[PDB]
Amino acid sequence: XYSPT
Amino acid sequence: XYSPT
Amino acid sequence: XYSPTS
Repeated sequence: XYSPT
Repeated sequence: XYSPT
Repeated sequence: XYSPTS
């Protein structure tokens, strides 16, 4: 994996 | 990822 | 790859 931006 | 069976 | 430059 969980890695948004 | 690695989830067999 | 993953190079999120800013």
